[PDB]
Amino acid sequence: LDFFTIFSKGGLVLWCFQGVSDSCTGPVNALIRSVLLQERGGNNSFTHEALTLKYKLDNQFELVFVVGFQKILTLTYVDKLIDDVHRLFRDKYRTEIQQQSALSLLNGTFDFQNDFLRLLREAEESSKEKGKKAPRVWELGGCANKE
Amino acid sequence: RAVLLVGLCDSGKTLLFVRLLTGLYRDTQTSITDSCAVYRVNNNRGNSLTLIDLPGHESLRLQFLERFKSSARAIVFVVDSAAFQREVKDVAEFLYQVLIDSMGLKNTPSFLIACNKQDIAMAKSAKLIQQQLEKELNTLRVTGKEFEFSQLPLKVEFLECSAKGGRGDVGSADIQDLEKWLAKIA
Ligand SMILES: Nc1nc2c(ncn2[C@@H]2O[C@H](COP(=O)(O)OP(=O)(O)OP(=O)(O)O)[C@@H](O)[C@H]2O)c(=O)[nH]1
Ligand SMILES: [Mg+2]
Repeated sequence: LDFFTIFSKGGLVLWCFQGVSDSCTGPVNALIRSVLLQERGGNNSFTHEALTLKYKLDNQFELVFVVGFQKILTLTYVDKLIDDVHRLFRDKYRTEIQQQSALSLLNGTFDFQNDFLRLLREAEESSKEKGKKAPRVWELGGCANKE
Repeated sequence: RAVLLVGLCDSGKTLLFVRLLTGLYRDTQTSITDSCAVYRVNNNRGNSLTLIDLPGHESLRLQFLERFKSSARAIVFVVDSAAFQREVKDVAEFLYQVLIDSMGLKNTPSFLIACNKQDIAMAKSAKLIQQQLEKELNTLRVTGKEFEFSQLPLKVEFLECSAKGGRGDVGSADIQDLEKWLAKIA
């Protein structure tokens, strides 16, 4: 993985580890435009210009998970990793996300870096005229019996 | 009661929403839904208001404005000063309908014009931005006098602000007039 973000429907980024590898100038804005207007529905389609991007929605807590890899071919473990990280987020950070108000989300701090790194290590280790013939005889059969 | 934040895309609405509450810088993305939060003023009275931020995308601006203008007590329109000269028309067109939909209310709320991104030297002055807004809106009304906010029967103010402030967010936050205006209208 070379890019990964977890931001809410309110336009606030909760956690990311992009680093010097990638800069989130406008990689997710185009995806947002495609979701809002195009309504892609193409199973994680729409690579923007240089790297493939995939997304996952969470209507229960109004959240979206975005993962960006290079345009080079990548294995299918990315979707499994996304599902696992989403389930871990829902299991652990349920207290903040269940609250509708954004004040609790602002106040809370999430130290998800180590757990996500462990999940990434596990994923990388896994990656490494009907003619009717007949005869000249007749049939023979008997009958049943009853009371 | 309620204060509604409006503006175009990448206008800093989320940053203004978060800085006035937490004061710590947070990475932000495009707003596609609404966000409402309760904020208590720093004065002795400690009045509690609700700040509501709506998406800046054109595809969802009206659908939420026409629904959230029923309980709005004040409105803050954020205008990007750094990139104003290349998008004069769009912000003026948005404000043209904003003014009509606000005047359609029973009670006229207060209006703030926050010229954001004032840290950059490219940012224009608030007075010049107001003059340009009047000049553009006079032509917008045509397409007997030039438009004047004094003639407009609203409590409109023009101020300068910046959320990130470029190099100004390392030690503090350059937001001083907004809180004073909120206290004055509180
Ligand atoms: N230096 C500086 N940059 C700002 C300021 N306000 C907004 N920005 C720019 O805005 C970018 C982030 O987008 P936001 O400010 O959150 O705009 P937004 O909330 O997405 O606005 P919407 O698209 O309507 O949701 C940053 O990369 C900044 O470059 C400011 O006051 N100072
Ligand atoms: Mg926003």
